[PDB]
Amino acid sequence: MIVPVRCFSCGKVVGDKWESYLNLLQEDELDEGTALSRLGLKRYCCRRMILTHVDLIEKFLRYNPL
Amino acid sequence: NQEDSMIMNQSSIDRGLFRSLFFRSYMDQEKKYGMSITETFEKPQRTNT
Amino acid sequence: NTQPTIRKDGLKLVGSWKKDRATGDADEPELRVLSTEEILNIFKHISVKDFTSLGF
Amino acid sequence: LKYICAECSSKLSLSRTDAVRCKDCGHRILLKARTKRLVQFEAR
Ligand SMILES: [Zn+2]
Ligand SMILES: [Zn+2]
Repeated sequence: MIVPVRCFSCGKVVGDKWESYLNLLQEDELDEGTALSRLGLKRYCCRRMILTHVDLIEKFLRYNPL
Repeated sequence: NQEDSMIMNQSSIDRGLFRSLFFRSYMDQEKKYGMSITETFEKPQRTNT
Repeated sequence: NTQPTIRKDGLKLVGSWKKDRATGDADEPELRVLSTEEILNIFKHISVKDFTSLGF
Repeated sequence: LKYICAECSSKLSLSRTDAVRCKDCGHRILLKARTKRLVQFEAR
């Protein structure tokens, strides 16, 4: 259930930043706050989704398909 | 919004807010009476049933 | 596949593929003349040990 | 191009009164081979 696009509030292109956020939070062990700030999401309107999105697709893909 | 009603953004709905899947299923199988006088699963013709 | 019964008439060989694979009984066999070429072809495919079993 | 069952997805292509069980495995599932046709969905 991938990261959505076009913040419901604003509509800015969101989701292209998903990989950057994931790695940045991982190899740089920064907080989300500075992470999103340097990501460039000044408004909190966008901030909510990246803050509270769960990529279920991983748990989905575990199944052997077909 | 009067009396517990509310308003929501059309544009937000467009962008995906509160979108939902919806699944229904159906049940069916053959029948036995013998001496197998049973039914079938095929497109019946107009002059058949 | 189902081997049809073979009947003899004059100098020809005919087969009756009853085939009954419909849900209904569908009593409807096919009377097809066995074209000699297909018989020759199927004979060409017989195993050698069959000849010994079949006395050839 | 007619029938596929679980985890051994080979073209079963069965027709009628033809041993519903999978040839390959003992599965009894036989998904129904999504159509070759084409469909229209709206972007909205
Ligand atoms: Zn936003
Ligand atoms: Zn199978």
